[PDB]
Amino acid sequence: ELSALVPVLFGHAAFQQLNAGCQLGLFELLHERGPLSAEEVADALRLPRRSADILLLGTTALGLSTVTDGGYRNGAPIGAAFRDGLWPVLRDIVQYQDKIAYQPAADYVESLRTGQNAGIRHFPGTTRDLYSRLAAVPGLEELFYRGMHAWSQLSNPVLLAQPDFTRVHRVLDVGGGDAVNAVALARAHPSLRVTVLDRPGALEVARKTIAEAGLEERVRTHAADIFTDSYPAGHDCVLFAHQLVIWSPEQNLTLLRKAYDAVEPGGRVLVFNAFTDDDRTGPLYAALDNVYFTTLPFRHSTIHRWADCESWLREAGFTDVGRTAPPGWTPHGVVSGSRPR
Amino acid sequence: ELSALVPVLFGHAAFQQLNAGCQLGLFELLHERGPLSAEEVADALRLPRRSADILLLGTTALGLSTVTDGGYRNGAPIGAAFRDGLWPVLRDIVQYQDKIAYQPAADYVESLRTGQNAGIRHFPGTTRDLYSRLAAVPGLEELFYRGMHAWSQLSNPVLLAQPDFTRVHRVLDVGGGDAVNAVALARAHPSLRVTVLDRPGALEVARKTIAEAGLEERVRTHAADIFTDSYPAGHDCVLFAHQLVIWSPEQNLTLLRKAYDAVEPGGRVLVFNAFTDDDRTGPLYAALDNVYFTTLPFRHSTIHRWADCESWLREAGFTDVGRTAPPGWTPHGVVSGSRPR
Repeated sequence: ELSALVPVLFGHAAFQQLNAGCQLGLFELLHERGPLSAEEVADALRLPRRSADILLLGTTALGLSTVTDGGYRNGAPIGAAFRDGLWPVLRDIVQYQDKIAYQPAADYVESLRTGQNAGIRHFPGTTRDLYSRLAAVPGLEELFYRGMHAWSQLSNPVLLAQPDFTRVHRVLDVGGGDAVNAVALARAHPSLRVTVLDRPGALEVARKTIAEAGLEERVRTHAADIFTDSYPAGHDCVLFAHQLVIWSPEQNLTLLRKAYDAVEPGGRVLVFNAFTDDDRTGPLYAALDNVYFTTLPFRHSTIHRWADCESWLREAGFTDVGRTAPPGWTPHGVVSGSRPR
Repeated sequence: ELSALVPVLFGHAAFQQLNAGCQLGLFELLHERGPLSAEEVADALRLPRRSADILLLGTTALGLSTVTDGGYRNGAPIGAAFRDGLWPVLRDIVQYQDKIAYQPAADYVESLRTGQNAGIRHFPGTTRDLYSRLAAVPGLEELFYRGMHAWSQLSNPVLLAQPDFTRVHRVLDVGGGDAVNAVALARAHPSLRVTVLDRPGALEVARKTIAEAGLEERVRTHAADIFTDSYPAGHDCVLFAHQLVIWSPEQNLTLLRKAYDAVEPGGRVLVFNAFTDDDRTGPLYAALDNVYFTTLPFRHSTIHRWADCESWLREAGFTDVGRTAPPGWTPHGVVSGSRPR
């Protein structure tokens, strides 16, 4: 019936239950101190009993907590987040939704209409990019980067698990930025060598990320503009991590053809980012995440379908083009291809 | 796994998909014009194609719309809302969540802490009730009442379906206000007679609601304060519709004992409102609806469990105490009892 409307019609409230449990330390409480009674919870969090009962009904109905014989535990998802070392990441991301995303999401309608970021009315400035606007509010700059680091840390396992890194030798990371993915990649695969190709400005951060990891031997940098300049030869594999999502389809063909001439015959290209399902029915994560991308940043980020991306690789001349859609909950994956010999 | 986090972590966005489809007329469009292609939708709504694709992915992932061979229909829930004549009610309620509830919900945390309505910071005033604060913003007064009328219209069927109204003769509606429930009740049950017991102020609205329906014969009014004054005798059944939810448990016992002395032996008391499940695990509607009740109004509304209410009826001397929990999606029901002979 209409029951499916409930988590949507009250969706903003559903979020607030998670937001609250995070800010008031409920989930951490239930993690450290096992089963606790409503009254024990109410005490530990210094909340009016009425308030605690309400919060606990919220969190329990959502499956964020369970209640057995008067005692409250974390539910399956929150339980798992702790077990897998994800809690600080999940807490930080929820804090991001609270302080950055929540209020501007109310400008989705106007953003869809005007095709611009209508939500930026909540962050007055004269400049034309999100962080500068955010930096005008004390606290938000720091949170913005903490959030971005958290989001990345949610996805980066699926990149490292990609089987191609146990067969390629020299990887060219296009727009590799702060080398964090490059370092991680190099640690997980010791014989592998990685070149971070990016703008001079970003590479100063990259040489420090590389240095701290003491990987100055296997992880090099190469100053270039990924569009105008040409790519260094002798690379076995070309990687675009979160690159193809801000460019026009034709601009993506330019980059991929650049990957094709640069990579060695037999070589691989790997496109790693978030993908929409080909039938455009999901996945829900991507679908709901677009509200942020539609409402806040000035630059339009697009999540292309797997099939879209597969098509570009073929237009650029790659063969053995296919996809790697591994579980689980995030919509991140890899589209891949080879240059022939 | 963590998949259950998605509709919660992005819950505010999930709401925005419904909000958008309502404001831009998508669901009405898909209702009137059958299956439409993304491009046809994009055209009719005057949206950038990018915008329409995003909205449609949102709505389709949520099950609000379905897509078959390039053509979009309304999904099961939205389909049903139209079929059952509920669309204007659902549209109005969604408009309520958009303009009144959404932004203050971000003050849930502070509301739980302070036990007061922290969300009212968004509606500056010197007075101490919600509507006055809302009336200071042009448009909101009118929307507030339109919303309230819509919410009521969602629940009032479950009251009328209550079997007791085919066996009682004279009903005393305690705090019956604008007689809308009294009129409806009288129309659906022609032999029934109804007395609206309320404050003189409310009864002036009630005599007009009664008059328009030309039911001045079967629907009377009786000026009283439900706490200090006494109740008129000769009534077969005493009704509290949405009454027990703003009072302290002891204040509810006072009202119910008043119901007991006033009702005739053999008579019924009917408590009709929204109920929390006894195990406090739901229902989700009630659980998420509390964010509004915690953040905006100055008066604390409580949704008591069925068992709580059943207990009060017993403390007031009623027998044959039980509950009527009929489907479907709203948490509204009836707790009932009899005075013995």
